[PDB]
Amino acid sequence: APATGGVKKPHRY
Amino acid sequence: RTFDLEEKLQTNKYNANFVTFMEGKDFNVEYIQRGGLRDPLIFKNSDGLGIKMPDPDFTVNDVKMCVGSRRMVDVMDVNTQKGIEMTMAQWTRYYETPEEEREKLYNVISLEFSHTRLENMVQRPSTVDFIDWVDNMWPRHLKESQTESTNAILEMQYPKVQKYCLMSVRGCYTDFHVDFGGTSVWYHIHQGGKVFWLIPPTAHNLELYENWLLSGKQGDIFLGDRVSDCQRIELKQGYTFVIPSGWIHAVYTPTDTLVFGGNFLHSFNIPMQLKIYSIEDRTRVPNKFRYPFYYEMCWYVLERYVYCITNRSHLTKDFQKESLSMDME
Amino acid sequence: QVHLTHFELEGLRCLVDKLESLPLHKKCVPTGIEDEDALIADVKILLEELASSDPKLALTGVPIVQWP
Ligand SMILES: O=C(O)CNC(=O)C(=O)O
Ligand code: NI
Repeated sequence: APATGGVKKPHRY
Repeated sequence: RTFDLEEKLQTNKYNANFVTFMEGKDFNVEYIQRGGLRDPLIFKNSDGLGIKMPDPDFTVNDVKMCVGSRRMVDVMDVNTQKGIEMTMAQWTRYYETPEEEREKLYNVISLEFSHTRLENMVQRPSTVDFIDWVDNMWPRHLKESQTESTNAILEMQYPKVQKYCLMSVRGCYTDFHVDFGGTSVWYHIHQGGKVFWLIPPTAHNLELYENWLLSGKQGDIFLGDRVSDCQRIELKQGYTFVIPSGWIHAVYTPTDTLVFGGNFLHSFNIPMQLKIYSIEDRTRVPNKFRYPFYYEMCWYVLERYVYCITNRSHLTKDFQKESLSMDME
Repeated sequence: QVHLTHFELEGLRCLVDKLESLPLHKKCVPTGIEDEDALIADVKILLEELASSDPKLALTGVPIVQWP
């Protein structure tokens, strides 16, 4: 549950 | 998804030519000064780029052993474009499962492997080192202090977005987006191949992109059909691709593929970087999907230009001493 | 005396206008920066001074910002 940053993903449908 | 991906791969209508085909020798700082890195680039061979990559037959299990079996990795479910997480041993199990036994189609595009054994096996094009804000602007003693190899934000000492490994099975699709913070991307196809659709970041196209994001119909509207000019182009094994700030792109994977790639901000297209950041603000993108420490970095950029040009520092005394120590190494 | 590209001069002007106009809870001034208002002031001066950079002389092939 640590928060992350710099995750590459477009938006969900 | 209600549009037909197979027709988007087969049609001849995405016939714009936006990409410049370059030799590595010619991709240098003078080229960036002259052209502002405004054009997508393809390097059909790596001569002159200064890249380094793993053994040609490197596998996903090899990536696993280098980053750790128990490393948590973000995975995309291709059908929904939603994220999930598993460990790298679980991902490797999935990737090694024959195609006909896999229940779902998953893609990994977000394994950042700096500060692992894999990091020294991959080097990006030398020219990127001369222009990336991380390497040139962020206080060096903070970047050097990073120990954590995951992207946990509490342990992150600089924007940890330089070196990613993408592992994509045949059929993977990543829908249109702009990379975070208006970063530019470099992308090297180590094994396999990719198909990109590219849309240029004109004001009108960035307005369409933002409205499409706010509509929530991304699965219904193939964005390359909404614009005046889109280019679909295939990247083959061994090619290196550089995508400029702002470019709206989607990607399909026609064969099991391994890519090494990464993101960078630079000083030659800051207006577009800022434009993209504000689209993410208006569309309420969660911080986890954004460039870490973006405005912190922008403050350090201003300070570096003033120091380098005028010798006036706006860093604290302690930060100045940390820098001077590193100048004497 | 140094020549910047118009790419940089236009971008630094956008960046100084951007950071100056963010409210305090969004400004994100980082730990190493001393007086960010004096920094913003120095950037504006420097941009005036560099405004007559020559486009050909800016094409040096070496970035203005590099470590010593
Ligand atoms: O390779 C993929 O599936 C997606 N890649 C990207 O969007 C990228 O590298 O910027
Ligand atoms: Ni992308």
